[PDB]
Amino acid sequence: MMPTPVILLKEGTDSSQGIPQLVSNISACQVIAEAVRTTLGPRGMDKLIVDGRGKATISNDGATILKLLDVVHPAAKTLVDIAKSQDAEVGDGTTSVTLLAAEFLKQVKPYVEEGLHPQIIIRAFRTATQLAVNKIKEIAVTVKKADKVEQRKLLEKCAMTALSSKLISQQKAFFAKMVVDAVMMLDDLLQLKMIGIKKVQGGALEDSQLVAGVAFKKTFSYAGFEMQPKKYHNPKIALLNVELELKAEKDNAEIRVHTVEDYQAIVDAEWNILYDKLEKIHHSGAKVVLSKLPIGDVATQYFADRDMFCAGRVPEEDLKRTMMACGGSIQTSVNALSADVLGRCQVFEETQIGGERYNFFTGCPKAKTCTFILRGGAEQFMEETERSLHDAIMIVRRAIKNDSVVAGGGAIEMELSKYLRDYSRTIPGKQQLLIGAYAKALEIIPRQLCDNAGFDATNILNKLRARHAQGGTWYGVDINNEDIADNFEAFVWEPAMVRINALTAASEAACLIVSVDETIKNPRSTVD
Amino acid sequence: AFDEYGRPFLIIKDQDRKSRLMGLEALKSHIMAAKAVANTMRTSLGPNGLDKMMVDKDGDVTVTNDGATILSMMDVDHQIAKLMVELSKSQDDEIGDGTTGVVVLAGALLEEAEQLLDRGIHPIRIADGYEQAARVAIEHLDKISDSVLVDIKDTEPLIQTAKTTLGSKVVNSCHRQMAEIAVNAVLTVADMERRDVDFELIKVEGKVGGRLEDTKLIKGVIVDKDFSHPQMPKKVEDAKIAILTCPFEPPKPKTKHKLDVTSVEDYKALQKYEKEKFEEMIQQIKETGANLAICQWGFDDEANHLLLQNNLPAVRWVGGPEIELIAIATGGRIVPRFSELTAEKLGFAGLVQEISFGTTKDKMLVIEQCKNSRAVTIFIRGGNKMIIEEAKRSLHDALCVIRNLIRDNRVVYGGGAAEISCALAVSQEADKCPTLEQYAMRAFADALEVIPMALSENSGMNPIQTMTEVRARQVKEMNPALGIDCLHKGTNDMKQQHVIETLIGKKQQISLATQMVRMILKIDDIRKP
Amino acid sequence: LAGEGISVNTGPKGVINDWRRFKQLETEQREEQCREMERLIKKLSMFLQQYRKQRMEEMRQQLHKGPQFKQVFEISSGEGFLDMIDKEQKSIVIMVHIYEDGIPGTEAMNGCMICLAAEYPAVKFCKVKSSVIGASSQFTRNALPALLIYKGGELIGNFVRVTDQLGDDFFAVDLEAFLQEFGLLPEKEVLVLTSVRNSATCHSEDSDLEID
Amino acid sequence: PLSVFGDRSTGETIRSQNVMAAASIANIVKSSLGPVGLDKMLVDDIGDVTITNDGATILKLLEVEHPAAKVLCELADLQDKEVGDGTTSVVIIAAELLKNADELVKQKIHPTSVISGYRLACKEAVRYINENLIVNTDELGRDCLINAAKTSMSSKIIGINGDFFANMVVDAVLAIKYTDIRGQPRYPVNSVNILKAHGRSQMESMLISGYALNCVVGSQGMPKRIVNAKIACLDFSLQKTKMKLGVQVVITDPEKLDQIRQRESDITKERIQKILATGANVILTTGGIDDMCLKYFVEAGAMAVRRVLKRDLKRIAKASGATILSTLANLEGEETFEAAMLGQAEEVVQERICDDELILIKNTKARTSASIILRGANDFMCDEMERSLHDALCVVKRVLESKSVVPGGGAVEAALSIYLENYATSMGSREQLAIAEFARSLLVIPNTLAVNAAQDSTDLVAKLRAFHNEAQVNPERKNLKWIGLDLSNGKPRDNKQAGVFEPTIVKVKSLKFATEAAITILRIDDLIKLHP
Amino acid sequence: GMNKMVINHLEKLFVTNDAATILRELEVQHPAAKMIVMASHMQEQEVGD
Amino acid sequence: LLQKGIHPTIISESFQKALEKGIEILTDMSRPVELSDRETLLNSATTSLNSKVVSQYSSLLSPMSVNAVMKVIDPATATSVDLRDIKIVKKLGGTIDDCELVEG
Ligand SMILES: Nc1ncnc2c1ncn2[C@@H]1O[C@H](COP(=O)(O)OP(=O)(O)O)[C@@H](O)[C@H]1O
Ligand SMILES: Nc1ncnc2c1ncn2[C@@H]1O[C@H](COP(=O)(O)OP(=O)(O)O)[C@@H](O)[C@H]1O
Ligand SMILES: Nc1ncnc2c1ncn2[C@@H]1O[C@H](COP(=O)(O)OP(=O)(O)O)[C@@H](O)[C@H]1O
Ligand SMILES: [Mg+2]
Ligand SMILES: [Mg+2]
Ligand SMILES: [Mg+2]
Repeated sequence: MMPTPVILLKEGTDSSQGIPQLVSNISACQVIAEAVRTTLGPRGMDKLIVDGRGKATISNDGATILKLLDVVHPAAKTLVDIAKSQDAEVGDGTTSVTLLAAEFLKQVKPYVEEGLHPQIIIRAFRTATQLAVNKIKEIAVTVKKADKVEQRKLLEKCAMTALSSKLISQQKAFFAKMVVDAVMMLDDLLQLKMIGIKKVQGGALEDSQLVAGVAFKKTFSYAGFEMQPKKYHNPKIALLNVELELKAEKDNAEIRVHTVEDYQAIVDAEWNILYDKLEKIHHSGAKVVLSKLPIGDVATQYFADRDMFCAGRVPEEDLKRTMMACGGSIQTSVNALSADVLGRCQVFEETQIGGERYNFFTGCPKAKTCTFILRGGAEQFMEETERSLHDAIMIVRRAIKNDSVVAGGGAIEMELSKYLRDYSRTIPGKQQLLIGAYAKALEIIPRQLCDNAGFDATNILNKLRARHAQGGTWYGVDINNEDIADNFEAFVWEPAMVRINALTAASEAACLIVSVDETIKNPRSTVD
Repeated sequence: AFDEYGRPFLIIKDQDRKSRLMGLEALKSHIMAAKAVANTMRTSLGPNGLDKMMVDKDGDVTVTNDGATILSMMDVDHQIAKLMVELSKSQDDEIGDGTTGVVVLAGALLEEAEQLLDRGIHPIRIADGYEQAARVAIEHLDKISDSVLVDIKDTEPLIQTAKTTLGSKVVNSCHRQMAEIAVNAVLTVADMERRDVDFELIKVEGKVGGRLEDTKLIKGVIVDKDFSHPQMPKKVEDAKIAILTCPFEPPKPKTKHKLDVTSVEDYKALQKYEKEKFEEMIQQIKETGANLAICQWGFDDEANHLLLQNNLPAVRWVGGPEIELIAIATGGRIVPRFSELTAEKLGFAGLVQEISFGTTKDKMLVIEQCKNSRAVTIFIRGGNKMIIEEAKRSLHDALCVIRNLIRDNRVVYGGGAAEISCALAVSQEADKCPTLEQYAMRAFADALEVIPMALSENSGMNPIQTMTEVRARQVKEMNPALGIDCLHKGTNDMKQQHVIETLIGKKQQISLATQMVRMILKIDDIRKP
Repeated sequence: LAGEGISVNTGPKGVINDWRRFKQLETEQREEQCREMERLIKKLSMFLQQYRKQRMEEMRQQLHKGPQFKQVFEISSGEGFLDMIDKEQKSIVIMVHIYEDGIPGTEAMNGCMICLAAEYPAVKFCKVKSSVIGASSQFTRNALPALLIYKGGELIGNFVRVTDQLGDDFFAVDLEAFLQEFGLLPEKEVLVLTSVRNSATCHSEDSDLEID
Repeated sequence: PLSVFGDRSTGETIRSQNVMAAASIANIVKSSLGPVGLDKMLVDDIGDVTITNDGATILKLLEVEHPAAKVLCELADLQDKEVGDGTTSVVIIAAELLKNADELVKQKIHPTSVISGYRLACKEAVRYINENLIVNTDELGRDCLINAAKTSMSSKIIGINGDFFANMVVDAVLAIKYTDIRGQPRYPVNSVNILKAHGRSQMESMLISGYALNCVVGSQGMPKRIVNAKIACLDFSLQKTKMKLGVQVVITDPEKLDQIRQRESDITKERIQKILATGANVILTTGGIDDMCLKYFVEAGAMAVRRVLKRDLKRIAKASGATILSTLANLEGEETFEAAMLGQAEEVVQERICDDELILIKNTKARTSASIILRGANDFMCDEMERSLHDALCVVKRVLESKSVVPGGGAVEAALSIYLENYATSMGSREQLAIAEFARSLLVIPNTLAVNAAQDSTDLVAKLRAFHNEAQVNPERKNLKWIGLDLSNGKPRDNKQAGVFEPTIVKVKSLKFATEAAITILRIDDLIKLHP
Repeated sequence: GMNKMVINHLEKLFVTNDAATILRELEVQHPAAKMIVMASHMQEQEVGD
Repeated sequence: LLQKGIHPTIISESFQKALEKGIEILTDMSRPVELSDRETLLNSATTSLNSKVVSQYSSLLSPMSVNAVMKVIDPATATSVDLRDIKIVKKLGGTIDDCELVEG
């Protein structure tokens, strides 16, 4: 190195090039994977992360843990990105993608150390991934019966498998049944915004309930609200986007009068405007009034005198859910409140749940919505319950899209490894080593399962390999029995697209990391 | 690490200042912190429990026995301590009583789980065993529960339950009186068809001075305000109250309004209009036959003097919730303007009086003797504000217990009898299960047995000997009501001693403690900055 | 306010870690600072004679050596000063110079130290910045040129304000004579220049024998 | 809870840290292995420059903090001390062994099983080397020594000039040959005085059939060349006789002070006259000689050399037959110096070597000695030549002492890897994994050799492994055990017929040392670093 | 060609083998290299490859 | 035990009783041994070395230790062994397989 009186790049620029840079990238990826290794399988463990402000997040989802990890290593951020991608496209497998990518990089590290050209590794990864995806699509088990009970059972089993790694795994059957019930009453888009999730502190997990309708929290009642009845047996719900209170007619409106008679007339006109709106609401026959905009004390007292229920400042999402449940239409104007735009539910009732008041709309026969009311002993408990239910909901939605499943517990990946090794045995030999390394790396998930469970991973892997070699596709890891078992007959089912996306994303991440040869870091401006 | 090639190795932003606990050492640290919190809490358990005296960041002092309040005001930094605080608060919101038992039970569970882990058992297996034992204990509690009558015709079981709840608090000097007023407050305002008890209709508020025995239940509303004009009478009988939310001022449009005076005639007309509006509003109020007028937004001198002149006592600036409570109690509607005021919208009250409080110049208005007042208020007196706050939270605990009785009318006998019986059932069940979860179930039973031990320790008796004797008696004679004689009454049968606890409270305690212990056992890494 | 007798008892033994954490850093701090107390404060507060041989002394002092002439060692930090000063033995004589850039007198005596180290191999001439040494700013005004001499942990040379005693243009002869007449510079020895080097090592004693 | 003033690392963290440190130490010198390896060069804080290729020297110069890295550095130092060659290969093998063993441990394989597997693999590798891969040097002749020296000097600053440097090394080693009791020939290397001097090119390096002193005559008066040298070796100074500490001179009669002062130097005069009267021509002393004695030697036309190094004087006395004298005292209590203790040489001169002079004692009688004068471009180059020359001398000594050599270029490593991979299946259940990992880690040497030449390492190592597997599986093609690596063309080559040898002791000692170092590091699973 | 990970002054990560993008994300300071980079950018604008 | 409300003096006496009973049990389980039986001494040495890094070298070190002890004491009429009579010399170099039992 020479001073070079006028330097080429900006002062402080840091560069790294060659094999050591790639080896460091692989090591960083391994470090990232080590942070979520233990959160895989029924015997997984939660992770607690504290931010700068001091709020603690307890989670088992790999994507959440990686997001909470403020990773700044350019090669390591690829694992976080692919975890986010798997969460977005599928919703489950965020740990598997990271483990697979890191294991791929670790397996090809010795070949990189001896100066193997990266493009050969990239081509081998592409070929192996294409073959694995084709094999998964070929051997995935699907039933062409279109039976309602059979598909319900399949969705329930998939949800149970997707839930048997979280803190709600003890009540996994109960939660899976509720999740399947909630998903099956969505119409065609399966929008997540159409499934409300309410968390109420205090109560056992089994106290959580699914509302065949809509339910939301009480919203800042005014004076005179306590005189309103809180139960109806055939109410008509008026869904409104209207501010029902005295106020200026317009922001730019100005009133100019020169007679006290005109003054009194103006005051009476304002009062008559509000009372005309209220009379139009009353004559519509509705007994429950819901408004996005605030509802004043005058309107609250008016509705109390007429024995009605009013609730202003209802959020947009809750109003839309109520529309989809009762079956009305949000009206920004009360001038045409026909019976067509009035929601209808069997029973409306306000009750107390864990020291809070919740308005309940139940008995809707044509509802297209739900509302999960989750009970727990802590805020993070409820947050993790919501995360687990979200994973289950995404899994059930994907299974609704297509009923193509493979046995979990590492059985699918053991079969893929066997097939890939058999394929690699019949090629020249430069790609054979790399494809064999890919197949060997595919074994990480059952090994990680055994390690988390406390098994001896070597014996379990040997037994699985011997079984798959002699036939038997769906033999995975029996966690309870300390042994192996046919996981398909044990109903350890997952959608095939989960593993397909996991393999695709892991392969793409590995190829992207391997392709990079030089890292350049410009100095950061505005050091402050 | 800094790479094997010596090149810089940065992964996590500011990883030098961050810390990480890995594996079983982190779990041991969590268990020890939770044990410390639980052992701090366990001294305030039972009738002989001692109160903690908390000081906030501003120097304000709170002498209290409520576990939830103590943990809420405790300034902790450990995450597991925050989890304990949240668990106690959750038990408070869901039930309102037993916020101290949950913390002690969770601490005992984690303490047993520590020595279970030391022997090489995966924490997930411990959590599964705890869940199984909790299911067994809950089923046993359902089996051994007993039902009580919750009718207004006879309130003895309710009074006994409220007395049991209030025994541990400082208001035990006025024990039966506080229990009776809490029971009457709950029963007066409640929907008899097993529906909710709206706590917003119970106005609990206290004033310093007097004696704690002077705390009373008013079947009406007590208002901080007083009569606007000092020369109006302080006593109104058979009052026909007119609740109004419109200030006794000339009307004013909400819209931006300009009134233009262009001549002397206009000025005279405006002055006459103001005078006539005042007189008209007063005459409109008087035309309904009302005796008392209650306003929310105050009024000016002219309205005040016309109200005085027409023998109309009035009160101004009454709060919105106070207006609602008065309207509910007096059976009268809330009228937004005078033109809509009619005789049918008037409330009724047998007595409206102004209350003095010694040499303090402060006056308070009481409305009572209503016809069928659906709203009640509790007026607490004390020798200092600290005992007043403690009485407030103790009465809240009693109200919550009676509310739970309203929701479900099944009770179990406290004093450790329920916990001892549950431990016996869990131990009996564990003898039949495969030995792998047997250790976890036995540890759960041992943790369940900490409540009677803590009760005996607080009462001065030897814990192990008393607990063993009571358990042996429970096994010998099949009486699951035998507990720890904390008050030294000379007997162990809590069914005879009338120590009664709601079944819902015990079930919530067991469930919440089990779930929190499971969550703590499932955490293995921490990444504090 | 009562209970003056506290007997903090368990407290200090339960907080040994953090107190010792402060104590080790404080120990480093005052060890470094006391290593320079013995110089600071009290110094600043406080025709053969025609040198015919001086010219020829310069003349054969010009011939430094064969392989270049090296330079004077520079101390980077006070911790570096301490960890280079506590090492070696008593027999090693160390002269240290405090300096700043631009001020008069530094360059001349710096070259003097360079040539002295060239022709006094035994001594360990070195120089340190005033900012690095962290001395009192009173030194930073009025005590920069200080021919400081150390010998195995204790002072053997007590020379500050060398500009007054030598001048500004003083050469190697002047400072060398001034140092030797105080009995500080070790006696010189006749040293010759070999080819380059001979002694690779002397560790194994398998040399020779002629057993029958 | 522990309340220990320090930092503690436990479990996989400390194992990963140790593997990282070992890998860093390996990667430091991994680029300086094999003929295509390139020398490094180090600059100290003061500014000293050291261009070197020896792994032991590089690791000695570096300042290291991590204890495992210190372990590998001391392992390299031990290999240098006890063998003299292979100081880089041992470090690389040890680090690769540690890495593979830790990879096994991470798979929940207990460290004790891995250690036992490594022990068995090392024992069987040594046995297989001693039984199959050794070549006797009896039938190869001097060409075996020449080829071993050339192989040792490859990858060094004197690699290309090996055709001449190997001849010089072999001649120097054969010159200092001696036999001791039990009739075992011995070659005391480090008795060959290595002298450096910049100047002419490498090819002008001179091998002295005698001894070379980096000293000159004490005075310009004495002659600088004596034909029939009679060397007298003394271990005492020739100065004015000052009386001992316990003796004090007190004068009460002034008439005797002059006699005392005269005798004070007449004693030394008489000693020198006794030494000279026997016919001595060259006088070497470890002590000093002052001007009077120098003049005494000048007048007699002899040579006087002062401050002669003790080891140099011992070597000269042993070679020329002279005897070291601490004092001129005999068994009769008087001062005598017989002629029987005079050394002899055929010529003693003071040659001029690049504006500097040194004394050459040429053609000593009664014993043949040797010395080497290295001429280079500058001091750094001469130092590197000296280090490489010492490595070659040690290699030749090992070859001449133990008459077994093995093919180079990674042939031994590939053969051992194949044999151990085959043999692991016949031992234990979990030790077989450790033995297989030992075999795999043994392949780091050919991989590094291929990588340093920018050749396709994978294909070359695959071809080598295929050749050795075919050799071991076919009993009629045993001649393929000698297939090594030809780095010039990047192809496998029969190294035995290509003259690429090295002592078997190098491989055996390197394997044992690396295995024991890896075992030592592998035992650690917890670190307590007490704060200073 | 091998992709290059480039981190600009705003910690926005670019990985690509496009020469124009790499030069754009590099804080080039030598003005002669600046002229060559500008020529490369002009080629990118005129043609695209 | 203390959490149950047991004074930390009954615990000490109970521990003393348990210690006495355990000493009796251990003495009951014991088996007599004579110094003339080399196999038991070798087995004890090997068991002692099983847990150390020199376990792989136990086949060499165990007879070394047994011989070292037996050569510094009289097998009959000896109630103690003075380990100061067995000098250990540490020399760097070689391997643990090069350990020796020089009798001078
Ligand atoms: N009952 C079970 N038995 C064996 N393996 C299971 C079981 N349930 C889930 N798994 C495994 O757990 C893995 C998923 O773990 P989880 O952490 O829930 O999601 P992710 O795929 O993001 O890791 C799947 O690969 C599946 O094979
Ligand atoms: N009179 C009594 N005799 C025996 N035990 C009692 C009596 N009163 C209360 N207890 C017991 O004291 C325990 C603590 O009750 P308390 O302090 O009121 O609330 P918490 O359960 O939140 O601590 C209860 O479990 C109850 O069984
Ligand atoms: N001419 C050659 N052809 C092929 N291989 C060689 C040749 N010379 C040396 N080697 C091999 O190169 C390896 C590296 O030796 P080297 O690194 O010089 O020794 P050291 O390890 O002591 O530095 C040796 O194991 C040797 O087998
Ligand atoms: Mg999952
Ligand atoms: Mg209580
Ligand atoms: Mg070599």
